[PDB]
Amino acid sequence: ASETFEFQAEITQLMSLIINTVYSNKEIFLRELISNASDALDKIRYKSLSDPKQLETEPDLFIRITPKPEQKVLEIRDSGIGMTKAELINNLGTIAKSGTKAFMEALSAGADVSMIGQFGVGFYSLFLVADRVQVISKSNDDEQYIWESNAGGSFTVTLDEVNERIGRGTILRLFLKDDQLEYLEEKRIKEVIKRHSEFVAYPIQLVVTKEV
Ligand SMILES: NCCCOc1ccc(-c2cn[nH]c2-c2cc(Cl)c(O)cc2O)cc1
Repeated sequence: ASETFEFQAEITQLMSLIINTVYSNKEIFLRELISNASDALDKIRYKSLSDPKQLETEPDLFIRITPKPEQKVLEIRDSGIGMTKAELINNLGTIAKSGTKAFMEALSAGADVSMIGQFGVGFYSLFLVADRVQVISKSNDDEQYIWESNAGGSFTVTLDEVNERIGRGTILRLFLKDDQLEYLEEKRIKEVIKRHSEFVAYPIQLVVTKEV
């Protein structure tokens, strides 16, 4: 069962700009996604204090990055609180309206794209290196769902029936642009991670497949 929704105008406009903008330091995208993953983890951690049973679906709290060269895909996973179907719809397709509108105005005034995080809409920076994204999420309060968008003004939400079932959390599956495959490389990914992840209180796992 697939369902389609339209983004709030302001969000679509920001996405159009980001996916086409010529930025020379696109690696900032990872910083934003790592920060969001950390926030999701803090949320499940906090809630587990009085309700530890919430952790049983996925006992370990972590962030995991897995590049998939064969598919020109980069996955950023966290075992955070996750998002129900309603949360995916609202969080990624509506609530960012004000932040995106303000950031667009900031950019028009000369702001740098690296300021996106200051406006609470860092998520959309992924379109600097990807032309399509699948958000696979599993909240303890709902079934596993897939949110997907290619920056076409609309997005779809589908009951996950093809991906691996995760205990709890969210996976950002980025379909990298042909000229942004450097982020599939271990060395490159490692340097980008260490450059801004000093604050992360959770372990950041890197899964790489190398031939011996
Ligand atoms: N104004 C700042 C916006 C960031 O705030 C958050 C931070 C985390 C979440 C949240 C809850 N469950 N999953 C997420 C979540 C959201 C995004 Cl976009 C992400 O890349 C990873 C996540 O784990 C939701 C909102």
